[PDB]
Amino acid sequence: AGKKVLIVYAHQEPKSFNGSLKNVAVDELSRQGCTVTVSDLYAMNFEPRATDKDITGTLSNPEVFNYGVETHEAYKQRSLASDITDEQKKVREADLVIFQFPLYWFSVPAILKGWMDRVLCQGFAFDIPGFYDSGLLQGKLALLSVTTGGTAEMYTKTGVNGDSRYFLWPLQHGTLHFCGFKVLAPQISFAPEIASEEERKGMVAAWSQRLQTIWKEEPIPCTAHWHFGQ
Amino acid sequence: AGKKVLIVYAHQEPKSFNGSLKNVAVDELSRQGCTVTVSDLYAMNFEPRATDKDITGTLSNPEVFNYGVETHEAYKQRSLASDITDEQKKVREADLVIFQFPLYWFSVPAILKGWMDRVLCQGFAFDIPGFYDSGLLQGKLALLSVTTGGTAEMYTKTGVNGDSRYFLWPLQHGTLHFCGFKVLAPQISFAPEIASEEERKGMVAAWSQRLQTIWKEEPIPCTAHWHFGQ
Ligand SMILES: Cc1cc2nc3c(=O)[nH]c(=O)nc-3n(C[C@H](O)[C@H](O)[C@H](O)COP(=O)(O)OP(=O)(O)OC[C@H]3O[C@@H](n4cnc5c(N)ncnc54)[C@H](O)[C@@H]3O)c2cc1C
Ligand SMILES: Cc1cc2nc3c(=O)[nH]c(=O)nc-3n(C[C@H](O)[C@H](O)[C@H](O)COP(=O)(O)OP(=O)(O)OC[C@H]3O[C@@H](n4cnc5c(N)ncnc54)[C@H](O)[C@@H]3O)c2cc1C
Ligand SMILES: CN1C[C@@H](O)C2=CC(=O)C(=O)C=C21
Ligand SMILES: CN1C[C@@H](O)C2=CC(=O)C(=O)C=C21
Ligand SMILES: [Zn+2]
Ligand SMILES: [Zn+2]
Repeated sequence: AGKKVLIVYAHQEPKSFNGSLKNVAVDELSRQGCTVTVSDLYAMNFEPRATDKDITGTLSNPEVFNYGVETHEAYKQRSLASDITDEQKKVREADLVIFQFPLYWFSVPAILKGWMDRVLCQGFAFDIPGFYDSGLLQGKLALLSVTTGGTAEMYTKTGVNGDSRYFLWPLQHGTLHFCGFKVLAPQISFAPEIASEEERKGMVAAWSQRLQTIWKEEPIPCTAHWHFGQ
Repeated sequence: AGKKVLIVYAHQEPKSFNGSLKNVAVDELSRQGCTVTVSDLYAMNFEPRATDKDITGTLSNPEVFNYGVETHEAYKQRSLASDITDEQKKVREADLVIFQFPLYWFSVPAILKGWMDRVLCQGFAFDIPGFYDSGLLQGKLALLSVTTGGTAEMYTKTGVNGDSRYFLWPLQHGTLHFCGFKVLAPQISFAPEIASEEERKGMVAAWSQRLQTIWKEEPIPCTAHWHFGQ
């Protein structure tokens, strides 16, 4: 019954364009009766570093630290840091995970990258036995809501930065799809700083308009063809 | 003449394959008479998060905080956090910058992504205009030395992960080249964890061997065709 939604927000300013898109997602999804949880990473001062402090108690090898094996063991032994576990709890219960963030070097901001590095550990998000279409998070929907600095023009197959689908690869396919996520079509708000009040008001409008039928949307075919192909 | 190289290291275990590759570069370049410097991010507990704490002076817009704008203005006014300016000092005098890290979700670890987000600020690494071939860091060489869990086979066009050059796009083009860096062919040491004891020694030997003639190398054609083809 009903749907649960987690929004991983990554911006320092509540009055930013990102903040508005995030508030619009909450308003709409909340008006729809959906269950909404938000992770304000900056506000939570979320630990981005993948260290040995992510494992509580004794390590399975205090001689040579291997973050990948340690977390897998910590997860299976329920001994991960509480901040990491608190997040996995939200992801486990979610039906739709929305990532709201400004583009930082063709990728997500470091605080957001830390999230994925620490929260999506082996055993919870994936495992040798099953990744991609066999990820441990299959059945869940993922969506990237990103804002850029460069104009949509610059993000064309013949533009300077190249086609936006290029930088989406490491995120949609390499991460989301890898964990079994049904990646939805990204929502990109091109150069909101450059745009005007009219244009900006219009961007946030399309965001909310789309949020009315996201449960109706079809998962994007996360393939090498979709991103780079033609 | 002499040369200065900066290795931005990002691994927690000094005994890891990455740590070995890092000590190797340090030994080889150093043997050649080169000026080397290592930025062991984890050992420095490097701040990955981009926040208002990176600016010391008065904020241009104390009402709405904008990291990009604030760090640009702070850089010109010399009001950036010392940990940030200390890194820019290293990059500035560097002829070659090598990034030593294990692949994390088709990208760099959060701690290393934070370095790119905070260190390569507007005014220092690039300007608008003044990016890509016009980058402020033009005349410098940059190299990505990545180690992964996946195998070379998995990282092929028809592989489960796609060609390894795909995930190198945001980093080589979107980041380094954007900053004016001449990108040298990446050094990828595939699945050293699965490789045999001899194959591991083989991957290390190939590293130090390539470094012996690194200065005679030429940058790759950092273009969409080089990465994807088409
Ligand atoms: C370290 C770093 C790396 C970066 N890397 C890249 C990169 O690789 N590629 C790239 O393209 N860009 C990059 N950028 C730029 C970045 O993507 C943009 O600055 C950012 O996405 C702008 O979004 P914002 O939310 O910060 O904008 P804002 O600063 O919020 O500006 C947008 C405008 O929206 C207005 N606004 C707020 N709420 C509303 C509302 N409800 N209705 C109408 N208007 C509203 C604001 O007041 C403001 O004037 C980078 C920036 C930094 C700091
Ligand atoms: C959060 C997270 C996300 C990840 N995402 C991805 C991803 O998207 N794609 C992907 O492919 N992988 C991914 N990985 C896996 C990661 O890239 C590999 O685990 C890592 O690159 C292995 O390098 P290492 O230095 O950590 O190995 P090590 O743990 O050091 O193991 C390699 C072996 O090398 C041996 N060794 C070290 N030095 C020497 C030497 N001098 N001579 C001989 N043998 C030596 C070691 O003792 C060890 O047995 C991820 C891992 C984590 C933790
Ligand atoms: C801060 N800012 C404004 C925006 O124009 C922009 C584009 C980039 O590619 C980048 O690295 C930084 C940017
Ligand atoms: C630790 N490990 C094993 C290696 O096979 C691997 C590939 C990934 O894509 C990933 O996220 C984690 C991995
Ligand atoms: Zn995919
Ligand atoms: Zn390029």
